[PDB]
Amino acid sequence: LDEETGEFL
Amino acid sequence: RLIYTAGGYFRQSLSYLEAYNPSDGTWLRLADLQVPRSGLAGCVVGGLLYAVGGRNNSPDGNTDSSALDCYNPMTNQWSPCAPMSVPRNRIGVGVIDGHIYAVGGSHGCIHHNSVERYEPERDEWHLVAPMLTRRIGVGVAVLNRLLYAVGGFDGTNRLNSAECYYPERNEWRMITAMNTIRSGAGVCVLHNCIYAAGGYDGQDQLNSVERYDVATATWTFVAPMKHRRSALGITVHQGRIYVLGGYDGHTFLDSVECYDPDTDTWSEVTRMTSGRSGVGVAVT
Repeated sequence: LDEETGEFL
Repeated sequence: RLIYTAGGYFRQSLSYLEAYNPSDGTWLRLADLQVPRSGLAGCVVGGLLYAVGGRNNSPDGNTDSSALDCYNPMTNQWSPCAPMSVPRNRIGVGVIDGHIYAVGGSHGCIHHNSVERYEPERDEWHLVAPMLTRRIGVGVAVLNRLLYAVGGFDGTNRLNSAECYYPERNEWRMITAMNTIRSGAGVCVLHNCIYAAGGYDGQDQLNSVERYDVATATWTFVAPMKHRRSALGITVHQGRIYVLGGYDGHTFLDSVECYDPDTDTWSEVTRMTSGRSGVGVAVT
């Protein structure tokens, strides 16, 4: 997960 | 006038268009975006709402977006516009003299310093001068016909730096850096200050909020938000700042807080219908 947006990488 | 929120992310990029209202506290569901998108930015020119950039992060892809799409509240229709020169996920946008500026963002591994400018009357983009710094998750605001690019992420370092664009002159100038490193903050202008709310500093999501006084070239802290958040939406309505959703390191927020400058206080105003990060927000 993107630490900043939460989106799946 | 209402607070429009477009797109965002929860488990996947979203198509939601929803409109909020100070006065009665009502949430309204409107026409879905034609292509889901998160990490976009929103702005209003004329009385038309624009969705710029982002990406469609879905179970079958993760496509960065160069798209520009336009919503007419009179018609409840989304209309596609000419696309940007490059895809821009985690873009920042500001509006000067009816022109839309697209700032930074990413395409795959590429972290853009490029900037381009859209004219609704002619429906077309052009490249202007690039920033001094590659920035994704950049906050953008316009104060006295000057455009500010604030914080963000260059690929390795999250940034507390800010730089200012002079449209008369097509030059970027660094300004005094923020006290706090902030990527994915909410950045807006309230009165004669540039506000930077929340964001992520490389270790923690932030609830702190600071504002830049152009006259003194100084950043000063104001009252912090209740809830730490990055990748939040932000806008000014009726001389008050609203922040919408975001991500706090674990949870996708539906919290909406409102900053009153006269009292220097944040109050939880409402909740979005569902929690999400990376929305585009604008008022019309």
